[PDB]
Amino acid sequence: MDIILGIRVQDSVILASSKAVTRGISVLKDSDDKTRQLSPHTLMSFAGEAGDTVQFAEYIQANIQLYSIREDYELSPQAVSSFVRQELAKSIRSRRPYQVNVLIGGYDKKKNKPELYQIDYLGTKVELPYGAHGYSGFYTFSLLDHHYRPDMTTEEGLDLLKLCVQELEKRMPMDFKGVIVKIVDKDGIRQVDDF
Amino acid sequence: MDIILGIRVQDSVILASSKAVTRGISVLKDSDDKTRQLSPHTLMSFAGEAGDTVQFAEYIQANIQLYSIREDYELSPQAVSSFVRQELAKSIRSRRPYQVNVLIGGYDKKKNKPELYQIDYLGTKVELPYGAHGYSGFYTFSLLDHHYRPDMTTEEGLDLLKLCVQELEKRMPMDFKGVIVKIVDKDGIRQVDDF
Amino acid sequence: SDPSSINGGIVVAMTGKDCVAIACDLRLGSQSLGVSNKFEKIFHYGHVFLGITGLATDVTTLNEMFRYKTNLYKLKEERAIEPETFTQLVSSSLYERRFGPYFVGPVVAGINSKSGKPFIAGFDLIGCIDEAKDFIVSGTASDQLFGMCESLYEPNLEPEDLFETISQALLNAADRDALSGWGAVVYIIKKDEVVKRYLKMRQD
Amino acid sequence: TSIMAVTFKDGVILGADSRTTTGAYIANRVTDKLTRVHDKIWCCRSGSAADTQAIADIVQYHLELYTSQYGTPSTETAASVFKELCYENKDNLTAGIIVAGYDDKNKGEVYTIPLGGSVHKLPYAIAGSGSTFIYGYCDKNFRENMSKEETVDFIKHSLSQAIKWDGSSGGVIRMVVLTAAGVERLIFYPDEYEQL
Amino acid sequence: TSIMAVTFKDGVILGADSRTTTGAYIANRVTDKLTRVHDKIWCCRSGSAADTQAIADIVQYHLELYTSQYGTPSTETAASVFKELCYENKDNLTAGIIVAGYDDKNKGEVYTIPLGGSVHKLPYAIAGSGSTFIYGYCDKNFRENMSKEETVDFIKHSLSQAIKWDGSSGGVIRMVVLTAAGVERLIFYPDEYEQL
Amino acid sequence: GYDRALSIFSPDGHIFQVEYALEAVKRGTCAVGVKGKNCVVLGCERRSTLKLQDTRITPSKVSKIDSHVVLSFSGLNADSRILIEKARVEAQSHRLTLEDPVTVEYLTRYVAGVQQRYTQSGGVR
Amino acid sequence: QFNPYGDNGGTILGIAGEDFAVLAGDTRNITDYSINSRYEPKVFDCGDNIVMSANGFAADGDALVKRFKNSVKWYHFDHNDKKLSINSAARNIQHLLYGKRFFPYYVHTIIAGLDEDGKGAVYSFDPVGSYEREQCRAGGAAASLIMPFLDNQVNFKNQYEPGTNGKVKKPLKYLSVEEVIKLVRDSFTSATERHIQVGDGLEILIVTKDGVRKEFYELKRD
Amino acid sequence: TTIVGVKFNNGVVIAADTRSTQGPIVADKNCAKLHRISPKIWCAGAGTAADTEAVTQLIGSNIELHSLYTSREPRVVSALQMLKQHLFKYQGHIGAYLIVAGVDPTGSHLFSIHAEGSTDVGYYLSLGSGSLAAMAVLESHWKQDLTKEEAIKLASDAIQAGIWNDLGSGSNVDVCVMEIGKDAEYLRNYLTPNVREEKQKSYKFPRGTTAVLKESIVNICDIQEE
Amino acid sequence: TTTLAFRFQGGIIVAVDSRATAGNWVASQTVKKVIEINPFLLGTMAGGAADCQFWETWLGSQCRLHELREKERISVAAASKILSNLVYQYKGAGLSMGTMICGYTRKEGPTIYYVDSDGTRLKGDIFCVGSGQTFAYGVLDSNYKWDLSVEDALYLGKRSILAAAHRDAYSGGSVNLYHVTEDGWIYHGNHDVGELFWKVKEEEGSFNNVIG
Amino acid sequence: TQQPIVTGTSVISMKYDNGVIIAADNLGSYGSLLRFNGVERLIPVGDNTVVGISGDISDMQHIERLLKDLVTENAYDNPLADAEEALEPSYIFEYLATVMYQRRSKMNPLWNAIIVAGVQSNGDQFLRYVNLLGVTYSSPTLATGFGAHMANPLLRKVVDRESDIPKTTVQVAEEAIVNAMRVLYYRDARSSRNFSLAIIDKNTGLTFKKNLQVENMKWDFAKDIKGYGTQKI
Ligand SMILES: [Mg+2]
Ligand SMILES: [Mg+2]
Ligand SMILES: [Mg+2]
Ligand SMILES: [Mg+2]
Repeated sequence: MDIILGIRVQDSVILASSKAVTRGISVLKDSDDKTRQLSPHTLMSFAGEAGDTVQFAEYIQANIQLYSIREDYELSPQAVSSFVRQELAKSIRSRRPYQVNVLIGGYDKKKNKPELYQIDYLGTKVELPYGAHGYSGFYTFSLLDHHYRPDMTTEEGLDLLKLCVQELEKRMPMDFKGVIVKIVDKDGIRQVDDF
Repeated sequence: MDIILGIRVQDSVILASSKAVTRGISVLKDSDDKTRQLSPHTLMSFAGEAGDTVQFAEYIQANIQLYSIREDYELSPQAVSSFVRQELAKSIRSRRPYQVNVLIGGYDKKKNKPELYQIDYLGTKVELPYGAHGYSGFYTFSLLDHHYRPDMTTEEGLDLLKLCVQELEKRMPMDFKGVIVKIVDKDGIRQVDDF
Repeated sequence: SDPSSINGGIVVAMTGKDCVAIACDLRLGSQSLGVSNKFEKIFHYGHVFLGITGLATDVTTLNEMFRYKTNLYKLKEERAIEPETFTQLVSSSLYERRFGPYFVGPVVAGINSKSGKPFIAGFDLIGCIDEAKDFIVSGTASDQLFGMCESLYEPNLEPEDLFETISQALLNAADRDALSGWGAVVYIIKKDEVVKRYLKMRQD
Repeated sequence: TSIMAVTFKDGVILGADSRTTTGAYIANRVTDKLTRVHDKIWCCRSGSAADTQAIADIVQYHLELYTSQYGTPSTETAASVFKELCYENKDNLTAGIIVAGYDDKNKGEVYTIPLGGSVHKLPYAIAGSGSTFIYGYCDKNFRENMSKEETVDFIKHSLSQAIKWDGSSGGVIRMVVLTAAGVERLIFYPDEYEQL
Repeated sequence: TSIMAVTFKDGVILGADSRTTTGAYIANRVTDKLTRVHDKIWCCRSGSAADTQAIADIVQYHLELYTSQYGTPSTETAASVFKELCYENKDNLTAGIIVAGYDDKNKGEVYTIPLGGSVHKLPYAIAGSGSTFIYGYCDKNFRENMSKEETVDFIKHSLSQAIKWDGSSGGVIRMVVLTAAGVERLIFYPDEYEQL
Repeated sequence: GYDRALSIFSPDGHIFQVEYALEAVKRGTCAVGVKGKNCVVLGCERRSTLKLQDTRITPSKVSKIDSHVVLSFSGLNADSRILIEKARVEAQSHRLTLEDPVTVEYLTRYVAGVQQRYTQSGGVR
Repeated sequence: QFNPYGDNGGTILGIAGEDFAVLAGDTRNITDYSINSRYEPKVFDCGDNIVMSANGFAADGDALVKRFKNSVKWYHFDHNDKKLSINSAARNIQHLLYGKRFFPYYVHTIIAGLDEDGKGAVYSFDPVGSYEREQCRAGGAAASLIMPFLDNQVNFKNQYEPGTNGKVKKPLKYLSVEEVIKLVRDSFTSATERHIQVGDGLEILIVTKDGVRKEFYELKRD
Repeated sequence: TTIVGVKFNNGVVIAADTRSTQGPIVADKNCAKLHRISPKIWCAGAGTAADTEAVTQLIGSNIELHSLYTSREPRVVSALQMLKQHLFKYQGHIGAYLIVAGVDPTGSHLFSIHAEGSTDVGYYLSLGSGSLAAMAVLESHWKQDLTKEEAIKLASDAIQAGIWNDLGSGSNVDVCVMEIGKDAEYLRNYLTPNVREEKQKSYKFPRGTTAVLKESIVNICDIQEE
Repeated sequence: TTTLAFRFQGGIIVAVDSRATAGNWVASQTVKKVIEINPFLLGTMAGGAADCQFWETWLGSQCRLHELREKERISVAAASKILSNLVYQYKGAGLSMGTMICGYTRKEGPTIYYVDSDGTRLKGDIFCVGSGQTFAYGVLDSNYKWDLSVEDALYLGKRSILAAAHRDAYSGGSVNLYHVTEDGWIYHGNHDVGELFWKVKEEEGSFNNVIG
Repeated sequence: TQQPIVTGTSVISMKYDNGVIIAADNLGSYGSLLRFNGVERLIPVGDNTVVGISGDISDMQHIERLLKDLVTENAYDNPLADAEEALEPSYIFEYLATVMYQRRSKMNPLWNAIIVAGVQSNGDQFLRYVNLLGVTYSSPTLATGFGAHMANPLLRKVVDRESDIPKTTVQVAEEAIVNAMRVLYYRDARSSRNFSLAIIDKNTGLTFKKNLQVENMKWDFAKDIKGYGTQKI
C-alpha cells in the first residue's frame, strides 16, 4: 500500500497509516486498516506488495501470540522487532521474497519507555524517534527535524502529525484517502476515531 | 495533464478541467488553467504531454486570432474544429508528433446552437452532447448516459457536472486538485469562480 | 540496484606503536534519503573488533552471526578468540556463500593478547583476505580513504597521534562521498584499554 | 557457390558450378555464374545474386563507356572499377567477385575482390562457400604455366570436390577459356565429373 | 585443431597439430592432443579442452575397469563409451572426438563422434577447425590398405595443409602408430613439413 | 527409520500398550473438573513428597492453550508438554485460517486425534 | 557495433596561488591494461600565459586543445593582438564544448593562469561545457583519491586550533609556490601507489607574471 | 597478476608479483600469491583471489588427509587431478587459474590449470593479465638444461616484465624453489624494486586538531568479580 | 541539488545549495547554481549544469538585445518564453533543465516562471526543484506568508535549503541567498552548511535527533 | 559503422641512436582462415618515411592510395619537392591522424592501427601511432595489436627511456626487432613466418628488407611433452 508514518514522544508511540486500497484503475476501498496488534503493547503497521503485506503481518501476529501463550509473558518491543527483522532477512534470499516494509511501535513496560522501530523488506532495522517508508519521509522529515522534541506530549505529537499529513495531502500526487491513527502507551493500543 | 470534461446543454457548452500540474514526485501547482480562448465564442481545453500542450494550444490560438483579424469575422465552431483536426492529423506523421488531446466548446451565432467537439492527438474528431479524454470518460459516461437531456438548462448541466467530479474524486487514485469550470454561450465565455 | 551502495557507509583501520585504531561513519540511508545517524558499523567480540560496510541487513545479520559463533568458540575453547583466528573465521563464513554472497566489506582490528602484536585485516564480499601492515579501508568512499591513508600514514605512531591521523583520514574522505557521514566514531585500542571517541562533523 | 579462375601458359580460365540457392531449396540448378563484362574480361560471382548482378551490370556499362573513349581496358582497370563499387558500398553489399581477363601485353591475369572491397592479384583464385574445402587440394596441385588441357583438368577436379562437400554447390560445371585465339565455353555434366 | 586417424594395412595411425588457443593468443604451442584411453586405443580431441579432457579421463577409467573384469575391450566398445557420454550430455558439452584402435581380430578401426553424439565407423576420419580445408585433398588421396610409410606421408601432407590455412592450428605434427608390433610416437617439426 | 509396531492387538482383542498407558495415568497426581452454571473450575493435587521446591518456577499443572481454554492432565509430565505444545500451535493455526478461536470441542477433538494416531503409528508408543 | 569513444586514463591537477598557478599531470597514456607511452605530454602552454589540459579520451582531448590554441591565434588576428584573459578563454572553451552537446568531447578540461588583477586562477569544465572558477581541482582517473587530501591540506577542512576543541578553525594562511609543489608531488606519489593508470612521470607547468616554467619528476613505472 | 613456472636441472621454480586489485584500485601492495598445497607442492593463482585461495586450501587439506591415509608423500598429479575435477564440476564459475609445481618421489613436475578444468604440461608456463609479457621473456631466454641459478633468474625476469608492462601487476617478486632431495625454499620478496620515495612533507597533526563530542571507556573485559 | 524561489511582499527570495555529484562521488561543494542572467534577472540551475549555464547566459544576451531594440526592460514573461521556446525546439534531443526564471518589473511585479526541458512553462508563487525539492517544500508550505519581512523571508529560504541539505544525500556544501527587488537583485552571501547547521540547531532548538 | 573482413596483425617498431626500425608480417587473414600470404603492410613514402598498417586490408589499400596521391600532390608546382620541401614523416603522420579522427567523427572509421616511422630533416627520429579512434601517442618503442602485449616488453628492455636511445646501435635494435617477430609467430594465431622489415637511418637512408623469415626456432622440447597431466606414453 502507500503511506505509513511513526513518531515516538515522551510517553507513547503514534502510528499513522493511509486508508486507500487501489487496484490499478479504481480505488476499491477507502477505509482499510493497515495494521495488526502483535501484543497488548505492540503494534505493527505495514506497506508493500498486494497480498504479501497482510499474509506477512498475520503470520507475525500468529507467531507473537503463540509466544505469549507459551510463556505467559509479553516480549519486549526490541525482542519483537528483532524477530521480525530475522524473518525479513531470511525472506530476502528466498525463492519469492516478502515485499513488505513495516513500522513497529511498542511501549516497553519494564523500562517504561516508548520505542519505534523501522524495518524494510531487506531486514534493515533502525530505532528512531520518528520514521516512515516509501516516499512518505521525503515530504515529512524536514517538518519532524524542525519541530520534534523528546519531551513532547501525546497531544503535541498528534498536532505535529497533522502538519505532516497536511503536507502530504498538498504535495503528493496520489489520493490516499486520509489516515487511521493509533496510539501505543502504558495502557495499550487505542484508535483516534476523529482525524 | 489529466482530467478534461465537456457537456453541451440547451443553450451553452460547459468545459471542466483539472488544476493540478505534477512533475513526477511533487505537485508543482494547484491552480493551473488548462484552456485557451480561440475566439470570443470558442474555447479549447487540452491535455497530453508536458510543454506540447501549451505550445499547441497557443499556436492554434494565434492562427484563429490571425484569421479573425484578416477577415473581420469569427469562424464557426465547426470550421475551427476542422482546422484543429487537420493540424493534428498532419502532426501524427511528423518527425515528433504533438501529443495533445483537446475539447472544443463553441456557440454558433449563425445557427444559435451550442456545439462540442472531441479531438484526440491522432486527429480523430467527433461531435458529441458530452465528451472527455483519458480515463475521465470511464468514470463519468455512465452518469451522463443516464441523466443527460438535450433540453437541460445551464444550471442543470453544472449540477450533472458536479456529480461527475464527485465520482472522479471518489474513485480516481490521483489528486487532480479540483476543476476550473467555464461556460460558453451566446454572450461569450465566463468562468464559474466557485466550484 | 547495486546492493553494496544502497545504504552507504565507510570503515577504516590503522596500526601504530603497540596499538591499533578502527573508525566508521554513522549514516544509514535508502539511496538519496538519509534514514539514520546512529547506525554504528563497528562491533567487538572480546578484544577483537569488526567493522562492516555494505548492505545494512547483511551488516546486522553478520554481526549476529559472528556473535553467535564467537560465543560458542569461547564456551568450547575456554578463551577469547584472537584477531588472527577470527580473520580466518570471517573468510570461511563468507566463502560458504560463494554463489549467493553477503554484500559486505568487513574489516578486522585488534591486538594479540599473548604476543602483544597489533593486527588488522580486510575482506572482499566473498572472503579473500587482505592483511596489510599499515591500513585497511572499506565502503562507498574506499577510493577517497585510500588517498587519505596513503599520504597521512606513517609507521609507529603513538596512540594519541594515531587518533588524529585516522580521524582526519575518515572525516575528509566522508565529506567527498554523498552516502557517507552523518557522524563518526573512532576506537583507539591498546593491550588493556580501549577508548571510544565520537567526532564532530558536518551533517549534510 | 564454388568459383575459381586460373592463369596458365596461353591465358586464363574461369570455372563455376550452377547452383543458386534460397535456403535448402535449389531455386535454379542450371545457373550461369560466369559473367561477361568485356570481350575478354569476365568474372565469377558469389554472395547475393541481386548484388553481384547489379555490380556486374554497372561494370559492363563502365567498361563499355571506357572502350568508346580510350579503347580496350586492362584487366587491372576492370578490377579497379569492381573494387571502387565494392569498397565504397561495403556497408550495403554482400559480394565476393573474381575478375579474370586476357590482354596481349599482360596475358592472363586474375584479381580477387573479397567482402571488404580489397584487391589481390594472384596466379589463381578460389571463392564461394565451396572453396573452403579445396584450399588444401588447390595449393598442392597448382603449377604456373600449365597447358590448356592441364588447367581444364585442375579446375574440373577442384570444383568436383567443392561440389561433393558443399551442399550449396552443384549442377553442371561451366568454364570459360580466355586466350589470344578467342572465347570458348565448356560444360561438364554430373555423370562426367562425379566419377573423377 | 587439425586431427585425423587413418586405417592402413598393418593397423591405424592418429595425427594431430599442437596448437591450443584462447582467442588469437596461443596458450600452448606444444600441446599433446593424442590421448591414451587404453594400451592400443587412443583418441584425438577437438573442441573445449576442458570437456575433452574430462571425457577422456572418464573413458580411461571406464576401460580400466572393463579390462579388470572382462579383458581387453574392442575399439567399438571404446567408441560406445565415448558416445554415451557425448550423447547423454549433448546440451552441456562441446566435444568432437575421433577414436582409433588396434585389435588382432578386427585390426585397425576408426570411429568419429561429432558434436551431436552420433557414431560413424569409417576407413579414415578428419576433424577440428582445420579439417574443413583438407576434405578435398584427403578424399582424392586416401587409398585403402596403404603401407606405414605411405600413411605417415598422407597424414603429414594432409595436416601440413590444414596448418597452412587454419590459424587455430600449428606447431609440431604429432603422430601415434597402432599396430601388432606396439605403439610408436612420431614428431615432425615446422622446418620439415612446411617445405612439403 | 524405526518402524516397529509397538501397539498391536492381542488374542483377546486388547492393545496392551494403550492399556499400560492408562496405568501411567492412574499413577499421576489427581485432577478434577467441575462446571457450574456460569464457570468451570479445575482442581489439581500436588504431592508433598517434594519440599524445598521453588513454586515460582516449577511447572504448574494447569496450562493455558489459548486465552479462553485451559488444559490439565494426569500421567507422565514430559509427555503432557508435547500435547500442550501441539494444542497451542493448532489453536493459533485455527485463529490464522478460520479467523475465529477454537471451540472447546474442536481443541479436544484435535488432541484426542493426536493421541489416537500414536496408537497405530509405527515406531512410537 | 562501432564505439567512437575510448579511455586513455591519466590524472591532472590545477591549484591557484596568491600570485601564481600550477597545472600538473602524469605523463602515462594507456588503453585497458597496456601502456601506450610512459611520456606523452598532457598539459600544454597555449600562449597568453594560459596552460590547458583536456583529460579522458585522448583523441577528443588533442582535438579540443588544438581548436583552442587555434582560437587564441584567431583572437589575436581579429582583435588587434589583445591578450586573451583567463576568464575570456574559459567562456570561449564553453562554446567549443557545447558546440558538440549531442556528440560530446569525452574529456574533463582544466585551464590555469592569472586573472586581470595578477591573482592565480583555475577553471574547470565538464564534457558538455559547464564551467566554474576554482581554487583547487583534480581531474581524471585518480581525482577521487586526490581531492579529499587537498580539502584537508590546502583548505584545512576538519582542522581546528589545539585547545579550543572545534570552536576555532585553523586559519587559511597563504601557500608559497614551493609549498604547493610539495603538495602536488605528494598527491601524485600517493595516487601512483593506489591507482594502476597513474605513474611513469609527473610534469608541472607553473604560471607567474614572469611567464610559464616547467618541472619534471619521475614516478614509479609499475 | 603475473605468475610463471620454470623447470630446471634438478627441480622447478615458480614466481609471482605482489599486486592485488579491485578494478583500477590497488587493494594490497604486497600480496602473497604463492600458495602451499603441501610442503613440496606449491601453486600460484590468478583470477578470482578468493577462489584461488579457497580451492588451494580445500585440495591442500584433502591432499594432507590422503598423504596420512596412504603413508606416502603427496604427488603433484594427485593435486592436479583433484583440482581439475573440482573445477570442471563448477563449469568455470569458480574462477581459479593456477600454475601447479612441485617435487615428489616420481620427480619434478610443472602444470597449469584453467578455471573450466583444462590442464597442460610444460617446461615453462605463464598465467594472468601479465602472462603475455612474461611469456615473451620466457620464449626469448628459455633453454633446455637450465641450472637452479639460471631458472630463478629467468623466472624473476619474466615477473619483472609483467610488473613493468602490465597495469594489473606490480610491486615485488615472490619466488619458490622446489629442488629434488631438498626442502622447498620460499623466498618472500625476493626482489624489491618499488620502494616509495620519502615524502616532501610530514602530515602528523598537532594534538587537539580534531573536534570531539564525547569520550568514553569501552569495556572489553568480561563481567568482574565481587 | 536543491533550488527554490518564492514570491512575497518584498519581492523574490532565491536560495540554492552548492553540491555537484557524479554518482556517489562529490565532484564539487562550490558550484554556483544561481545564474546571474543580468542585474535584474536570475535563473536557477537544476538538471544539466551545461544546459542551464549555456542557455541562460545566452538568454542574458537575448534580453540585452531586446532592451537595445525596444528601449525598455524585458518582461519576465517574455524572457521566460524565449528560453522555453528555445528548449522546445530541441525537445527529444536530450536537453535536461529545470529552472526558475525570476524577476521584478513595474508592469508585472515580482514574477517567477518554472521552465522545463520538455517545454513546460508555469507561472507561480512558490517553486522548488531538485533531488531535495520535497524537503524544502515542507518548510516552505508551513511557514510561507505573503506578508513576510525581507529578513524573515531570507531566513526561510536559507532554512529550507538546510532542511534538504541535511536529508538529501546529493544536496549540501553551502547555501547561496539572493533577494530580487525592482531595482535589481542583491546577493546575501555564501553560508557553509557545516557551520550553518550547528548555528541553527543551537539558536532554533531544531534537529534534536542530531547530537551536537 | 562496419566490421573488418580481411585483416592484418601486429606492426612493431623502435628508435635507436641514428634512426628508427619498423616491421610487419605478410599475411591477410579472413577470420581464422589464413587466406592471403603475400600482403605487404609496410608502405614507404619517399626515402625518409615508412608507414606500417594493421587491421582492415581494404581500408589499408585505400590509405595506400591516399599516400600515393599525397606524393603526387606535393610535387605539383614545387621545385624543391626532392629537397627542402619534400614530405616529412611529421607531415605524413599529421595528415593521416586528421583523416582517422574525421572518419571516426562521422561514425564511419578506417578500421586500422597505424605507426609512422621516419627521420626528420634535422636528423631527429620520428615515431608516432594513430588508430581508428584518432588516438595518437609517441614512445621510444611502439607496437599494435598483439605486438603491444608481447613485443613492447622485449623492446623496452633495450630502450627503457629517452636516455637509452643514443646508447643503442642499429645492430642491437634490429636484433631485438627480429626476436620480437619470432615471439609473435610462436604466440599469435593470426601471424605468419614471412615478414618485412625497414630501417630509416640519418646516415645510410632507407633500407627495405622483403621476404624475411623467422628462423632459429625452438621446437625440439615438444617431443618430451605427453598427455595433459597423468599420461606417460
Ligand atoms: Mg557526505
Ligand atoms: Mg546531504
Ligand atoms: Mg597456422
Ligand atoms: Mg601506478
